[PDB]
Order: sequence, then structure tokens, then C-alpha cells
Amino acid sequence: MWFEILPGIAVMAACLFIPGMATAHIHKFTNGGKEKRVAHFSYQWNLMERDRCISGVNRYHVTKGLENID
Amino acid sequence: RGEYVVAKLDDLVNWARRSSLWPMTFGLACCAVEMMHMAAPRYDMDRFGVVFRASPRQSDVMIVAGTLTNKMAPALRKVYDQMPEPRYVVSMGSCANGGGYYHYSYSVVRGCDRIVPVDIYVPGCPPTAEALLYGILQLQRKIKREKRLRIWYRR
Amino acid sequence: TYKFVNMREPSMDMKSVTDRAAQTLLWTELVRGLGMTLSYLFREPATINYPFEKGPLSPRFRGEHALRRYPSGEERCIACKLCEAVCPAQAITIEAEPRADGSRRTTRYDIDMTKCIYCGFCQEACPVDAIVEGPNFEFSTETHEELLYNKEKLLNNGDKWEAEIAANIQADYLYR
Amino acid sequence: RKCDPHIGLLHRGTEKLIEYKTYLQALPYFDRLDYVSMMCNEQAYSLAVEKLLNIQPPPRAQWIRVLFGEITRLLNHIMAVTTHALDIGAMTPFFWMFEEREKMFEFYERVSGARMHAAYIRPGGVHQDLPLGLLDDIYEFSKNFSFRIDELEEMLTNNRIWRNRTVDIGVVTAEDALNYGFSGVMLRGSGIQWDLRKTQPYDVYDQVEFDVPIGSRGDCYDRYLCRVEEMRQSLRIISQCLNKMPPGEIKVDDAKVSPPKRAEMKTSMESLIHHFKLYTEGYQVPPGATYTAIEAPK
Amino acid sequence: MFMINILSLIIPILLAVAFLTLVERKVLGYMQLRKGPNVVGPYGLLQPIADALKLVTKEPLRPGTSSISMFIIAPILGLSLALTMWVPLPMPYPLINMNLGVLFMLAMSSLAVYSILWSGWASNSKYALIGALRAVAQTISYEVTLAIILLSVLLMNGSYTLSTLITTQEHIWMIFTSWPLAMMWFISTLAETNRAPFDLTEGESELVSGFNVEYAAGPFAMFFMAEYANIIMMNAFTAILFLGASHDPHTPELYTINFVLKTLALTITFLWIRASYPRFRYDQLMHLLWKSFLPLTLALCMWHISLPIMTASIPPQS
Amino acid sequence: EDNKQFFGRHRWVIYTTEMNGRDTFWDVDGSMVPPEWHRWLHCMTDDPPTTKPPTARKYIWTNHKFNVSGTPQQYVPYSTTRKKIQEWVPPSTPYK
Amino acid sequence: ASATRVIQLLRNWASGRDLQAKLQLRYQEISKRTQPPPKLPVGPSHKLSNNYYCT
Amino acid sequence: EVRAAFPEATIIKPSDIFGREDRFLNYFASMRWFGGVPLISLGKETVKQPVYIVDVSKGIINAIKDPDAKGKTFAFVGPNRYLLFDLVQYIFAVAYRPFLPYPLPHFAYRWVGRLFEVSPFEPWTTRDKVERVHMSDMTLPHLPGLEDLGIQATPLELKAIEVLRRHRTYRWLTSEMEDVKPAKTVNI
Ligand SMILES: COC1=C(OC)C(=O)C(C/C=C(/C)CC/C=C(/C)CC/C=C(\C)CC/C=C(\C)CC/C=C(/C)CC/C=C(\C)CC/C=C(/C)CC/C=C(\C)CC/C=C(\C)CCC=C(C)C)=C(C)C1=O
Ligand code: SF4
Ligand code: SF4
Ligand code: SF4
Repeated sequence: MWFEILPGIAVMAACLFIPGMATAHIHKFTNGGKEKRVAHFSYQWNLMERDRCISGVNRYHVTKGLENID
Repeated sequence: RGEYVVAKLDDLVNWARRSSLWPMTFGLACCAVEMMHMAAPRYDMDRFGVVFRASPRQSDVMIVAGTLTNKMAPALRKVYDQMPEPRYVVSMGSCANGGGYYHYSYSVVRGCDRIVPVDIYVPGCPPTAEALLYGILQLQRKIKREKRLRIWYRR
Repeated sequence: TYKFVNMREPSMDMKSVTDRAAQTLLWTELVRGLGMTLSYLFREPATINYPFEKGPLSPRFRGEHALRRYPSGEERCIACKLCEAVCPAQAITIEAEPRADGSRRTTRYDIDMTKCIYCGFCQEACPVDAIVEGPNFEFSTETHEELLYNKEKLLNNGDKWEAEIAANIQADYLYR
Repeated sequence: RKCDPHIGLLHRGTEKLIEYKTYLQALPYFDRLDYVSMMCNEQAYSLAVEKLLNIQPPPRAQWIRVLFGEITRLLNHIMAVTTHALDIGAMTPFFWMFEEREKMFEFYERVSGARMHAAYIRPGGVHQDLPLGLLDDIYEFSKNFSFRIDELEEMLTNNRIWRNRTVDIGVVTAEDALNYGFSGVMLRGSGIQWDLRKTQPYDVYDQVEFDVPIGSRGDCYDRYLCRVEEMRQSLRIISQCLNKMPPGEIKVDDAKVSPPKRAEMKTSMESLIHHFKLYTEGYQVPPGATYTAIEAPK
Repeated sequence: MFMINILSLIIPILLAVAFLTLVERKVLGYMQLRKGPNVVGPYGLLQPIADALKLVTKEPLRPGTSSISMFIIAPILGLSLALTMWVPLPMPYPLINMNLGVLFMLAMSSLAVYSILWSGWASNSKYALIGALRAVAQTISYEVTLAIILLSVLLMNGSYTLSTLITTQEHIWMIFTSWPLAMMWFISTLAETNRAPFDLTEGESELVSGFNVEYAAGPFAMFFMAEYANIIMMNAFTAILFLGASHDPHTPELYTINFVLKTLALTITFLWIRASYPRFRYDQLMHLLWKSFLPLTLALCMWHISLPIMTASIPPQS
Repeated sequence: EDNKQFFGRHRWVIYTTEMNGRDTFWDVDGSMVPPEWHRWLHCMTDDPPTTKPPTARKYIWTNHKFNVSGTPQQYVPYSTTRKKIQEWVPPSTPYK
Repeated sequence: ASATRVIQLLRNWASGRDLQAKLQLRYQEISKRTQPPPKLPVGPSHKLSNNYYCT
Repeated sequence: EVRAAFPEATIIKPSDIFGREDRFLNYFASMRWFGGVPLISLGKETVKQPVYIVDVSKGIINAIKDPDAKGKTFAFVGPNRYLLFDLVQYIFAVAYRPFLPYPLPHFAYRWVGRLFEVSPFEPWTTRDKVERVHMSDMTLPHLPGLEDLGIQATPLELKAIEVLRRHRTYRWLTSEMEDVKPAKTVNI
């Protein structure tokens, strides 16, 4: 009766599930709900600094729309 | 009381040992072949926690199964000395329990105990693959009943 | 007669060559093994769980010895030393004496369970069915001394497994 | 480059101790000798003692000796091929047969009492007749077995990894193998068409038709097929033995050689006297020397 | 909270490595007409913990002839690489998103051999040196194609970043386009981890235990995780490399469930292969790869560079 | 017992919770099987003791015992014979 | 412990043969473990005359 | 007290006993772990006369067989007395580990012994143990020694590698006895 194999991989299935679950939610939590920004090039990194400077609270994941400008 | 926590840590340690003891790959003679039948799908020793690991550096119980002779007795005791602590030696079969059929010959040590501190004795010629299946489980009860830390907390 | 076993020359036709080339390139006999084990994965395991259920035996099984006694209660062994005379391992050691009643019993019947090899000759030996191995394959002990049985332990085994020995011998007394 | 095989780590003084035991008491020695071909071992010793005694076993005895001697060939060849793959690294084929060869050990115990060491095949015939229903149980297993022997062949015989690990490796030629004192598979594997069951048939092996697989390359691989083919050829022998089992006794009628049954033991003078001396002194065989060899599975 | 993420990527893996041992015992057993561990707790689910405590409370053998400092560095080096080489894996969102993920994949994979190397030397024995040097021979044939297959497959992905692998595999599986490479990658990933037909370095029947002969208790227990954490991670590498699942931008649950199932299916096949085939010979292994594998890699890599240009299907770099 | 079963699993025992004093919750063994049921359990017969009661006699035990190795009830070998050579007891009367 | 027909095909197909015709696990086809008492035969020399040992 | 309760009780008075599991040679051999080897006043004012384990073992056996052991009090001592500094010189030479002696005042060593006593497991060095290393084996010639029983004492020089072969690194593992010279013995 091969069902007994399943409990073994069942907890394992949850075991590998936690990391991907953790990283996605931790990124979602720390970075203001939005998905964590990716900076593979200097243009992205330069873009991130501008967001941080204009945020005022020194946090890139604080985006101010048209209400910021006049 | 410190006795309670010692007993709880006592039960934790031995339960790990009795449910994970690994019989060595140490076969000698007729008594070894049927012990394979214990590892065969019929009785499936592995289901009870044991694995048949070689390399006495990574084994707990030594299944001396077969005729123990003169020319190999140094090899066994060297092997037994290599096994880490704790280590148990189950003398398996009548040959290793005193000499078996060839008790009176000239190149057999009459009993595995004369070289090694021999644990629970399972008789048979050969003991059935089930006969020492109890022999392994009966050792698991011996591992269950030890005190160790209980003596240490009362030493 | 005899049969040749392996010299089968493979054909060199383009169909055969491509079949072998496909076999070597696209591993097939390796996949044949994988499909085999997977089929042999969804079977029913041949294991039996221990003591809750136990393996099957036969009435003539050979195990722990026992010294039975007559229906009256008198022991069967009249100390004829036949079992000692046939013991291949010389495990039997008995001495007799004229008992107080006048009957012919044995003072000592030490059977060394660490010497004898369960030939069963002893149960074939005595003409009164005195010594006989019981069905109890299980008597493993923690110390070497416990295995060296004397007359008293043999009688105790006779008194314990008497139900089995009477039934088993009843089944197989006709085959012998 | 050079391999010195130091042996002696299991030298029980068997041939020394036999000197001190009666012929009946020496029988379990051969049982323990080659502990994977038990019935074949006692068959060798029994034939020698019968030859010296100038006594033949009853027709029923010879048939079950052949029948049980052949499932013994099933046992050893199972052990040889499976542990081969085990030593090579293929663990799965080891376990599948060992469940099946566990079933054959049941037949061992049902007829003798012990799983391995039957001590059943004795000089002058077997100890006692088979239990009722034993032959039917043989038929059920023999039906299933050929459906597992091919299963082994599916696992290894055509496997490329097993082939390379075994093809054209450990190759021994014809003359050197013959000169080296080789026998059995070592001869049949290298092309020499020799088999004691055919050339010098003992017991009733002549009245049984079977083929002897002969290899051509003589290497490690060719012997693996030779052993596996010996499995199937043994199954044919078992099929004939079951179908041609004759009625009759199981030991030589001569009570001075084989012990009388327990029935006449307890009523007749001569039977008890013979049983007494046979189990105390044993049958005195005539002086002389002989060398009897049989086609043991090894 | 980045530290919380680090443990959330270490401890959940560690239990996954632990239960692979129990799963392998049961998978191997049920492929053997056996039952596998089922007495330690229910269904044998407590078995890894039973072995867990025994090993860490087992007598840790120090061999006298061993070089102690190198003796202890090897178990540390083996486990440290195993965990840190999980960090660039793009489980929905990778923990460590780097433009050169696969290069870092190869670097610590190549660093892994020095565990079995230094341990084999430090054990100071015949079987120790035999296992360690055949470990060289096994792994020496191994990086040359491992890089080539990685290069050829990724050449149409766009770059070495692991995150963009999902975008490339958005429409169809990578295995549909490079199945000749996938079989060859799979054998090598089965091979880099010293598993199933290629386990010469351990070689139970022929080297008793190889490098692990003089390694007991935790030093052994550490060696088991490095071997088994590399099994799961390499299969996870193959799962993203060739069977990249769909990724909803708003629900990372979807990819995580699909990705984990792919890793489980692949890891079972590792046990599937481990049960079935026999074990190669380290000369045949080298001959198998540098005489049959490597020639196919070069032409297949030749095909996979010519193909994007000829079809005007080169992938974006950014 | 279940006839529709792979041979070997068709008969099984659920061990007692108490036997001769010792607690036989989770720790159990194979020797706690009384003889009369040992035959039926090991497929030595197809007749349970309830259907066929074994023939009762005086000397048969009324309480089965497990293997008593380890516990202070374990069996110790000892010579069952009498003394062979005694000695000439010296007299009580003095020298003179 | 009978396999579900769904996997009966799986084991049959994956091995390319009909397992259910003949299985390794035994079942009710085995001979009964209790058999009637047998009557064994006598040997050829169980003759109460003309059975002299000299011949 | 025992002599009072059991007048005919043979009292054996062994000196420091050395052997495989002796905690005397191993004590100084294990001293290498904690930096150098600390000896109070370089241990130059403490003379020890150790005795091999087996001789005292045979002494007890011979005492049982001897019908004159009743009431007597034997003092089991070795053949030669060695100043403690030279003894440690001999031990570390046989083990080939470097010797780094350094003085240590008595009050500070007592403090060190106190710290080691804190361990709830087998202590490595107690304040009592520190005192024992300082206690030179008092010579009691009036006390019947070991040769009267019949056992000839085995000099520590012969059977010293037994205890200390284990402590040697792999480098000097196969080194024999004659490699290291016998240490100087302050004799009676
Ligand atoms: C000569 O004679 C012989 C015999 O008889 C004497 C025999 O019988 C047999 C027959 C018996 C057999 C079994 C046949 C096979 C046997 C052989 C010897 C043949 C050769 C073998 C092979 C080629 C294959 C060898 C395969 C092996 C060893 C399997 C390995 C894989 C496994 C999954 C099994 C082992 C699993 C283990 C040890 C369990 C997991 C390990 C752990 C360390 C436990 C987990 C630990 C932790 C998690 C660490 C602690 C951390 C925690 C808890 C985390 C939380 C805490 C924190 C602090 C973080 C043979 C063959 C024989 O030849
Ligand atoms: S006890 Fe019996 S079966 Fe075991 S090795 Fe000795 S003779 Fe062979
Ligand atoms: S069973 Fe055989 S070997 Fe054992 S005591 Fe009886 S006659 Fe001797
Ligand atoms: S047990 Fe049997 S053979 Fe032995 S003395 Fe008694 S009656 Fe004779």
C-alpha cells in the first residue's frame, strides 16, 4: 500500500514551500506592499536613489504621485 | 525536581538509540545468509529503524553471526575497538555462542565472548531470520531500560 | 542436450541499425528498467509486521528443547543415553541412578543450547519420545549462562509448551 | 597486478572432526559445508556412503532428492546472481528474489524442520516422507517463478551499465580453465560442454530431460546468462519431478542401514535392536575408499 | 527582517533535507517489495529525528593519524556551501538576486569537491585516499560539460540571471527546446551529487564507505546534509532550468506550489534511478563522458549558438 | 484473523495491555503468545484454540511466561547432581 | 494487505505484462495447513516370508 | 578505622600508579591543551616515585595467596624516584609534544583548581589534585614493600610508550622507546 509514502513527501512539500513563501511575503512586507525592486543595472539603481531622495522618509518604496507636485 | 528532567532527557536519548541502531555488515558463515532474509522483504529489518551500514566507525550493534575462528579473532577485536561508543555485540547463532557444532576443533574460539563483551545471546543453528528479529528488538528493550544520566545525576 | 546462450549476431539492416542507434542515443533499456521498478513500486509489500503477526511454520519445526512427561505425570525419559550417543555436537550430558521408587530416571540432563545444532536426532533417538524440540524458536537470553540448560529447565519447557508438543507430535507421528 | 587470496578466516576443522563421529553424525557437517546448496551437499555425502555400503535408495527417495536437489539449485543461483548485482551496485534485484527464495525455505522447513540445514537427505534415502499438500505448494511457486526470472533479465541482462561491468571481463580460456581444476559454470561458461548431471548421471537425473546452457565468450557476462538459464532449466526439472513422482517408501528397506519407523520400533524386537545400535554405533560400512562427485550448483 | 529571511531559507530547507532521508528509505523500500521505516512514530515520520539525536550524541571519532585542523574544516566547508548555494535560487522571488546567478551556482558547486577532497586526505587511510582521488576523477570530467550545458541552454535565455529564467520559460518549457541537453544535464546533475549510477566516491560494496569511512557522529551527520541538500538544490536548479512554471505577478503562491512539486518529482527520480541501475566504474564514467558526452556537448553548444542568429531569435540582454 | 489477505498477514495478534505484572503498553514482545494460540498464530494449524481446545493435563502450566532474561526471574544454570566424594569427618573426642 | 484497477493497468503497462495472473504474494491458493492423517506405505521387503537377509 | 574493625585486613599503600587509563601520565599529557605546562616553582622541589599498574595488580593477587598478608600493611612503590620536572620532561619527550614549563604561585593554582571544579561533569583538575602533584612520595622503608611479595617492579622507562603512544601526533607515532633517553632519577 503505497499511500504511506505520501506523508513523507507531504511534510517535505510544505518544507520547500516555506522559503519561497517567506521571501515573497517578507519582500512584500518590508517594501511597502509592492514587490521588491530589482536593480540589475546602474539605471535601476540610479532610479532607486531618486525615489529615496524624493520620498523624504528615506525609503524607496514610498511612491508619491501627482499630489506631490503642483 | 532534577530527577524529572533527567528522566525526560534519559528517555529522549535512548529512544533515539534504540530506534536508530545500525547493524554492521559483519557476516561470517551459515548464520549470516538467513540474516539476509531478515533484511529481505519478508521481515524488512529496515522498517524497525535499523540500516545495514558498513564501516564500524558508523555502526552501533555488531551482529557476530557465524563461526568465530582463530585466524580472524584479531580482525574482529580490531573491528570492535574501531566501533564508537555506545556499541553492542549480539552473538548470533550457536557457533558464536560457544563454538556451535565445531566446539571442540582446533582453530575455533569457543564463544564470541572470549574476544568481545557480548550482549544478548540469540541461539539457533541458524536462528531464524525472525528468531533474532526478536533478538534485535529485545536489545531495543535493553536500550530502553538503561539509566546512564540517572546514574550520573545520582553519582 | 545443450543450448547456446549468447552469440546472437545483430542484423545490419538499416531498420536494425537505427533501432540500436536509437537505443544507445535515446536510452531505452535504461527506461525499461525505470518502468520496471515503477511497476514494481505499486505492488503490495511482502513484509509482515513483527510480533503482532508472525511468519508461517510447519508442525515438524525444530526449536527450543523440552522434556515431556507421560499423561500420568511421570517423565518419559528413562535415561537410555541414546540422545547423548547420537548428539553430533555432544551437547547431551546425562547420568542416571536407581530412583527411590525403583524406576530408572536421570539425575542430570544438562542440554547445552550453545553446542547442539538442532539436528533433531534426539527426538528421533529416544524410543519414548522423551526429548523433543518445541516450536518455540524464541528463547534468546542476555547472558551466556542462561542458554546452558539443565534438567530442571528442560522439564519447565516441557510443562510450558506441552500443549504444542502434544498437538505437533500428534500431527507428525504418522509421517515417521 | 597481483592478488594473494589469504583464506583460512573460516577454517573449522570439519575434515578433522568427521573422523571422531559416526556416519550419521557426520551428515550435518556437509549441511553446513556449502550453506547455500544444502540438499546438494547432503546428496554428495549420501551417495558416497551408499556406494561404499553397496545399497541403493528406494525409487521415491531418489526422485525427491533430485526434486529437492534442484530447488537447491534455484536457491544458490538466486544467491549467486542477486548478490552479484548487489556487489556490483544493483541492490533492487537482490531483494525481489530473496522474498521468493524465502518461500522456498518454507518448503525446506515443511519437509525437514529447519529452514537452511535440513539434515534430510541421508544415506539410504531421505528421513521421512513429505507432508500432504507439499507438492501442490511446489506447483504454485513454480508457476510464478518464471515470471520473475525474466523480470531479473529485464533488469540487468540488456542493461548497458550491467553489460559493460560484466562483458569481456574476467575472461578465462578453455584449456587453462580445464587445467586449473575448474568445474561447473567455469567450464560451461567458457564453451566446454561438461555437466555431471548428463555425462555421469547420479540418482534419476537420466530420466529427466533438460538443457545445459553453454557460453562462448567465457567472460563474466556469459556466466551470468549461464546461471540464469540454469534457473529456467531447473524449473523444467521440477516440473517433471512433480509429474512423475512414484509411490513407495522414502528410505532403504534395509533396517541395518536406515533406522526403522517408530511404529515397528515399539512392537518388534528386531526393529528396536536395530534402532538402538544404529543410533549408538551406526552402520559399519565396508572398508574401502571412493570419490563421488555431483553437479552441485556451484 | 533580512535575518528572519535567512533562517526562513535555512531551517525549512534543513527539515526538507532531513525528510529526504526518510522518503528515500521508504521510496527505496517500496520499490523493493519492502515497507520502509514505519515504527518510529506514525508511518516512520519520526525516523529522521531518531537518527538525528543518535548521531549528534554519537561518539565523534577522532583518528590519531588524522590531521585535526583539516579534519574539521571539511564538514564545515561541505555544509556551508550547501546552504549558501540555495540563496540565489528564484523561488518565486530569489532571496539574493544577482546578475550572475548561474556563475555563482557553478563556483560553489566547484568549491564543494574540496570537502570530500580535504576530508579524504585528512582521514589518512588507504580507502580515504582511494575515495578522494576517484572523487577527483569523477568530478574532473564533470565541470567541463556542466559549464557547456549551462552555457548552451542559457544562451537563448538572455543572460546569467536566474530570475529571468521564468520570463524565458513563460510560454513553453525549456525541455521542449533542449531535450537532448536536458537528458545530458540530468545525468550530470545526477552525477555532480555522487548519486545512483555514479557513486564511486562512496562505493559501499567496493570502498566500504570511501571518504566517509573515518567520519562518525556529527561530522558524519554534517556530511549527510551536504550530500542531500545538494540533491534537492540541484533538482531545484534543473526544475527552473528546464521546467519553469507559470508565475502570477500578484500571487507567488502559484509558482511556489508548482516549483516545489517539480523539485519533488525530480528528486524522486533520483531515488528512482538509485534503485534501478547498477553502479558504473570510475574509468567507464570518465570514458562515458569525455568520449560520448563531451563530443555531443560541443556540437549541441554549436547548434545552440547558431540557432538564435539564424532564426533572428536572439534574447534581450536587459 | 482475515482470510482475504496475503498469506502471512491473514492472522495477527493485538497484544494485551497487562501481563503478569509488567506494563505491556507500547513495549511488547513475541513471547507473550500463550502456547495454545502459538500454534494457530504461526500457521501450524487452521484450528483456533477456541474451536479446538488443546487436551488439558495436570502438569501443563496455567500461566504462560515471557522470556525472563534480564528480569530477576532469569534462569541460572546449576549442577543438578549430588556430591560424588565426601570426606572422613574428624572425630570429636580429643587426641588422647 | 486488491489493487485498484486504475493502477492495475499502471503496474501492468509499466512492466509490459499481466502481473495479476501470477503474483509473488501468496493468497488463498496455498494448500491448507491442516491435512488429514496420512497412511504411509511399506517397503518391498515388508514380506512375512521369503525375506531372508542372506538373499 | 578499617584496621580497627578488621584487624587482619591487609592494607596496600600504592604510590602514584601509571597505566593506560591512569589519570596520572594522562594528566600531564593532557596539560598541553591549556597553553604550556604549569608547574609551581617549576616543580623542581617535588620528587615522585610512580609504580606500574600491573605490579600492584599482581601484588594484590600474591597477597591473597600469601598466608602471611594477614594484618600486614604493604607499601607498593616503584623502583626509581624522579623529580617532578624531570618526570614531565620524560613524559613530553615520549609524547614528543613541546614542553613549555612556567612557574605558577600556589595560591593562583589553587584558584585555577577552583575554576575547574565548577564543571558538573568529570572534573579535570581539583584543588585537591593540585596538592597531590605537590605531595612527594614519603619513603617508608620500615613498611614492607613490593619485592617481599615476589613481584619485581617494572621501571616506568620500559612501559611508558603504552600510556603515551596515544598522545603522540601522527608525526612521531611509530617512534620507539630508545628514541628518548631515560630521565635522571634522584635515588635513595
Ligand atoms: C556481508 O554482510 C552483509 C550483511 O549482513 C552481515 C547483510 O545483511 C547484507 C544485506 C543487507 C542489506 C540492507 C543490503 C544492502 C547492504 C549493503 C551493505 C550493500 C551495499 C550498499 C549499498 C551499495 C547502498 C548503501 C546505501 C545506504 C547507506 C543508504 C543511504 C541513504 C539513506 C537515506 C539511509 C540512511 C539515513 C540516515 C542515516 C538518516 C538521516 C541522517 C541523519 C544524520 C539524521 C538527521 C539529522 C539531523 C536533521 C541533524 C540535527 C538537526 C536538527 C534536528 C535540526 C534542528 C536543530 C538545529 C540546531 C538547527 C549485506 C548486503 C551484506 O553484505
Ligand atoms: S551456528 Fe549453525 S548456522 Fe550458524 S554459522 Fe554455526 S553451524 Fe552455521
Ligand atoms: S538437537 Fe541435535 S545437536 Fe542439539 S542436543 Fe539434540 S541431538 Fe544434540
Ligand atoms: S531423552 Fe530420549 S534419548 Fe535421551 S536418555 Fe531420555 S529417552 Fe534416551
